Amino acid sequence: FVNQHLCGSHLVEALYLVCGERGFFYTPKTKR
Amino acid sequence: GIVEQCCTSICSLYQLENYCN
Repeated sequence: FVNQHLCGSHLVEALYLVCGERGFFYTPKTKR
Repeated sequence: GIVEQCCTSICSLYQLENYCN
């Protein structure tokens, strides 16, 4: 963890761990 | 989008913070 490869569910869960209950504005390579 | 970094190369919490609400 902390510095690693991350994809799909693992990247979504890492974003929820980093951002907390506020979540993320990102969408998985959809326009962003 | 950060999937095109994290999924094939390395990324980190400081780079995930850039996408937080």
